[PDB]
Amino acid sequence: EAVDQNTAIVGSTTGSNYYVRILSTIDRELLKPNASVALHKHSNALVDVLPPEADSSIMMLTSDQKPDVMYADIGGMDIQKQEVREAVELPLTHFELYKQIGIDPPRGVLMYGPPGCGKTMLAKAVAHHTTAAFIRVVGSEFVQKYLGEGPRMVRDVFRLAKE
Amino acid sequence: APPALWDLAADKQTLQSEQPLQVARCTKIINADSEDPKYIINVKQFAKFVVDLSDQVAPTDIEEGMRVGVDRNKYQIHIPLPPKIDPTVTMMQVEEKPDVTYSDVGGCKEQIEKLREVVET
Amino acid sequence: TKQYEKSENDLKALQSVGQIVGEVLKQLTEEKFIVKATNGPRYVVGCRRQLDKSKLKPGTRVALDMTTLTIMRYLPREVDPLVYNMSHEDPGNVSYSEIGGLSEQIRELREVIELPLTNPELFQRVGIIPPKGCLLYGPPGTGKTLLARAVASQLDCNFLKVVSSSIVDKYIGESARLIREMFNYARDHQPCIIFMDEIDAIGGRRFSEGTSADREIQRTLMELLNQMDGFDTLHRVKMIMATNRPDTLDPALLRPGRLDRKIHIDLPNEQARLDILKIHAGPITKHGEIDYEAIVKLSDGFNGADLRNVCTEAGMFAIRADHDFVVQEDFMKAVRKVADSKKLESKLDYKPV
Amino acid sequence: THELQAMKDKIKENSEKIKVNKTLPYLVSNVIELLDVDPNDSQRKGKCAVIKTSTRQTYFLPVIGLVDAEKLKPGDLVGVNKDSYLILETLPTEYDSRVKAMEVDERPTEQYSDI
Repeated sequence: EAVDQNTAIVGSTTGSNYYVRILSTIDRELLKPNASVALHKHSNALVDVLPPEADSSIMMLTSDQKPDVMYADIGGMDIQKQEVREAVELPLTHFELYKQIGIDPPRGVLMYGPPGCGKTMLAKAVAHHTTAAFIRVVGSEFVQKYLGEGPRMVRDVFRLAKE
Repeated sequence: APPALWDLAADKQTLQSEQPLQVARCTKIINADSEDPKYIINVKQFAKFVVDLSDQVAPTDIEEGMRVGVDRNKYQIHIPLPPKIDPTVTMMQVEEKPDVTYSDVGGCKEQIEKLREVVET
Repeated sequence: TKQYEKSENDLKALQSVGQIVGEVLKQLTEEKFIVKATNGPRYVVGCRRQLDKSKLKPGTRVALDMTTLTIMRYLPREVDPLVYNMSHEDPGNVSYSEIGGLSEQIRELREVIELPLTNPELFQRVGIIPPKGCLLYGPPGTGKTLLARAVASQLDCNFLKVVSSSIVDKYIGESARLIREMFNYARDHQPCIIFMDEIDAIGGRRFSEGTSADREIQRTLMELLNQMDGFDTLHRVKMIMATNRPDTLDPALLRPGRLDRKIHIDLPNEQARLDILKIHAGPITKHGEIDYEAIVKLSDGFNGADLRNVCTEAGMFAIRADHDFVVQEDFMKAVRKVADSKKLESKLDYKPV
Repeated sequence: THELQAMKDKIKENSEKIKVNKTLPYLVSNVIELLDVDPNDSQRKGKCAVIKTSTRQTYFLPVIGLVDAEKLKPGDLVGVNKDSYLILETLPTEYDSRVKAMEVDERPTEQYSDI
């Protein structure tokens, strides 16, 4: 956080928060509440943040290989697809239709019930429907030997989602 | 404090004696021995250290699984430390001071007699 | 003569301090690269002029300088334990088909495991996929390990052996990346084969929720599935797991996919007892005129080593008789006695389906 | 033909320079043997093996120097001096403490005749 002028506190990659005098050039726009900023070796000086961002390790996508499953199986109903059509592509990118009716669409999707499998079929099937960046990580993927890197990884994962 | 005056005033000889043994960090366990001079030792820093021992300690006093001192510069063995153990668990285990003498018995003879000769006798 | 001074000049090269390895992430610009050491700190540092374009990479392990932290030369990897998994060997071919049973189970992993390497075209032309996993449980008899074990090195000199002792690791066990490391070097061998033995320990069930040790068991399972769920070699690699009873698999591993094939063992038959006999003869020999049917018939439903023990137990009675061979009358004595003693210990052969 | 004894003195004199480098084999480094050649970019050829350190850091050093690659398959326990990262000798045997030897028993005071 930015505590006052000419100086601010920055957590080190090792996890220890450092209180450092900021550089006199840019004190404001690239500061941001939470960001990854480069520091000097000995002095840990605040100079420049990321663009943002360089993102993080691991990877994304990989679901574009094709083919998986065609959505035409439920195409005969049209009672099921109408609720799906409103819950998939319109929540993806649409703007003026929301503020009008005033309903705020939720981001929540929770899948329970296996067996059977389901799931990833409709995942790569959405890849046929629409094209977007898919972040795929196991729940244990961010478990490491230190607890200082953990909060940064899940932050770097969710900060590219809003970006 | 008057008891704390001379108590705190003893740091002049302390800092003189603080320079030796200052490097004893940390307690380290050894592993095996291929030859007499050199032994492999492991420390709580997770880093294992092969080293020889100083001329002040005989090699025969180093046994497998013995925590010994160290000189962080030279890594050599300094002084052995007998306790390897244990974190906590002692304070409830250790019992001291007496109470409840033999005069509190309620008249049982043969019972308390044959269990007295198993330990006290 | 002068080769000693050459080694002395090599000691002058030994005076150079070793650099520190690291994992790159990405790049902000050509002058700013983001590297992360194995210890976990990240460093944005400059680079020197001697490197090449192959240094950049999409997050490949590199070494960092001890001062500028610049990358000199990238080392691919390092592994201490790998060599201990390189040395596993099993015979057959013949010694696999000599186990005497079950006859169709020898005909199973023959074409399932060994065949994909010699004739991969047979599966891809017809369009049928080979199984990516199998499960061998027991012990209704023997052969849970051997059935998959002999075909393991029969595919090629390629094999990688996994012991359940390496999964538990230590407090805050880092073997999560070692399960990735062990499978990473399992892909160094092609086509790869994966074993898992005695999963009734490391296969901890989440039915009744226990201490977090059951959770880290699932995390080690996540490291198993992830790399085998690729995005990488999948149909080419054959994974094998083994258990005492398959109630520990949970609905995930009980399902096919991860654990596909389930195979048990049955008992031999008459006149087939003479078949499995010939391969159990081996080193132990006996009198010229004999009939082995009395030997093996008295022991029914026994391990192949148990019958092998009966042959040695009858052979260790020979040294008490100070003769090389023994008549079959004293044989049946030592055969029947020891065999009936094993049957009282045969309890708990009932296994859940 | 007598020049062999002349060079034998300078190798023992330089082996004494190895002695001060052999005291002491200060730390344990897990060994991984590797053989790779790097084209430049004149030609630099040599055998270099990636080394570990039990401190959880990993380093990179040329093949030892002294004891050659004849021993062994990638090991551990070897001694190496401070930050110089040179391994003088490959030291056995395995590890660790009570794991190596569970219990040391010479012989019991009783014999099989006691039953």
